[PDB]
Amino acid sequence: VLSEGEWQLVLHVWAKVEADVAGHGQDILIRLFKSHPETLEKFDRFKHLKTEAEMKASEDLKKDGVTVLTALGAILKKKGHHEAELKPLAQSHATKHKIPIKYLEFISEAIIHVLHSRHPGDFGADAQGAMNKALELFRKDIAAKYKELGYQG
Ligand code: HEM
Repeated sequence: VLSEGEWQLVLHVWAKVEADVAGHGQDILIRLFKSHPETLEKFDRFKHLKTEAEMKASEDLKKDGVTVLTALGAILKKKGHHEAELKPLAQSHATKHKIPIKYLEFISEAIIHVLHSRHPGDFGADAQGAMNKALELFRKDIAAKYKELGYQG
């Protein structure tokens, strides 16, 4: 459970993300693939791309970054009350995409990196800690749902 003030810090920086969801999503996915190249293997559509410029030119990558951030933003706006939003996400990510929790850690690291790089004045230590807690809660709850579906990832 985050405090109300922590949730407000999370949602304050998230509004900045919403000014350019697609550019933030591109930077986050590219950071994820640069830091953890194995994750790129999960995206059949563009797993063959080799340079940063190719990744920035990929319409599929840009669309997927929007998909991820749109879903995550809706989750964050629930302020922890996100069982109904997590249910379909756990279903697909446990049974079809097979995304282990460690990969959700990797993408959390990429999110924090991009938010700090782009919005340092709105992402100091207390806001970073709030976002860390919110992403940890997301990962904890989706791991529990993973197990309910038989996936130990
Ligand atoms: C904040 C974490 C994430 C969120 C909110 C998120 C959300 C979504 C959503 C809403 C979709 C489309 C609907 C669905 O299939 O459920 C999707 C698809 C997908 N996600 Fe995730 N995702 C996250 C993390 C990841 C990570 C870390 C990976 C891989 C390392 C991944 C791999 C995929 C793949 C492969 C698809 C299907 C792409 C396609 O076939 O078009 N996701 N994600």
